[PDB]
Amino acid sequence: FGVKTEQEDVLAKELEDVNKWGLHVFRIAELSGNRPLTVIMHTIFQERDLLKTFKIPVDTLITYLMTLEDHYHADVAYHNNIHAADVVQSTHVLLSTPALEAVFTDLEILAAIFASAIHDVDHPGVSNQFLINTNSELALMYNDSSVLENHHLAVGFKLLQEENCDIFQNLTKKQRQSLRKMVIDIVLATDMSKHMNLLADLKTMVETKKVTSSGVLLLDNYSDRIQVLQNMVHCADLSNPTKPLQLYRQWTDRIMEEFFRQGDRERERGMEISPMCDKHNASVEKSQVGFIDYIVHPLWETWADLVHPDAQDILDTLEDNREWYQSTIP
Ligand SMILES: COc1ccc(C2=NN(C3CCN(C(=O)CN4C(=O)CC(C)(C)CC4=O)CC3)C(=O)[C@@H]3CC=CC[C@H]23)cc1OC
Ligand SMILES: [Mg+2]
Ligand SMILES: [Zn+2]
Repeated sequence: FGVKTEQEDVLAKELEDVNKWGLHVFRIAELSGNRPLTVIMHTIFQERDLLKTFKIPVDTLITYLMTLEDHYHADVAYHNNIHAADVVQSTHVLLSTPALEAVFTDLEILAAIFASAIHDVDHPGVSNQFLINTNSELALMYNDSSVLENHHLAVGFKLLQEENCDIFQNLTKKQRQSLRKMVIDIVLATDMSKHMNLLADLKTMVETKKVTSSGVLLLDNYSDRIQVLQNMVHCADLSNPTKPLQLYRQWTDRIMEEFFRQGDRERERGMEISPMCDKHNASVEKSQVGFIDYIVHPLWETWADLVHPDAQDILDTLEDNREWYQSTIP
């Protein structure tokens, strides 16, 4: 039969929501046999006609995607393939915002989406500080500097060398060099130690914002173009509290499981327990409200100004969720 199975039909119907904020990504993960990253990336590549544009052989794309997904750890609660798929899809929605229509080139679009897909690959489920404090091999390889983020990049690129995995094999050297630099700049910007400087620069850009005729953002140098892409993927990475609450709470459960596990390791070892990682002295709800107030809302408020009024519903959902978590603090 050259026709989908019923489970593949149910999956294809869920994937009709790929252009929407609030895609049922956990359901996609179940329906695809734990291939949310592969199926969501493929759908996006097809939808944006990236295979044709970059002459990517379909089998090579699928092989690379499965390989990349395979390098996300299934035994990690939050920083796994479902998170990668979610960041990919959220970036895909943000790239389609009316205020950015026709701003970015196909190569820049490719860069933002590919960066999103690789941005947490091979994450061990512990923080940079934990890796540094434990004298881990990763921290030694990267000289304690954006350890995880450098690692995600190195793995994401190295996997292109596996059998029939080089999705960029038909790009010119000039295209490849440009793509690579942008990908590196985007993934390194996902290190939360960079958040305050990224946000400061995004605020400066909003303050000196120029729009073209027809009211789309004018970005006429690399610094500004990459700043916007960096902040975009960073928004996607920090998008959990902006999603419908049924999704958000699953993300909260997962990050807390991950953090608590790290805290258990820190406690076993006699180390100081990192913020939000002590399961005996946690308030999950207060932690979410703090995460929103201090990190997520300042970023998304500034993004919303940049693309005004495109992100109003996202900001409203964020504010509703914040009130919900506040109302459950004992
Ligand atoms: C679903 O909820 C979460 C999803 C992801 C994260 C991540 N945590 N972090 C860091 C973010 C900054 N941080 C803070 O604790 C900052 N912060 C608060 O959020 C609340 C507070 C402790 C009361 C005061 C305050 O300053 C440390 C942890 C990461 O680095 C992860 C990797 C990349 C992006 C974000 C992700 C946290 C979530 O809820 C807490
Ligand atoms: Mg990360
Ligand atoms: Zn991430």
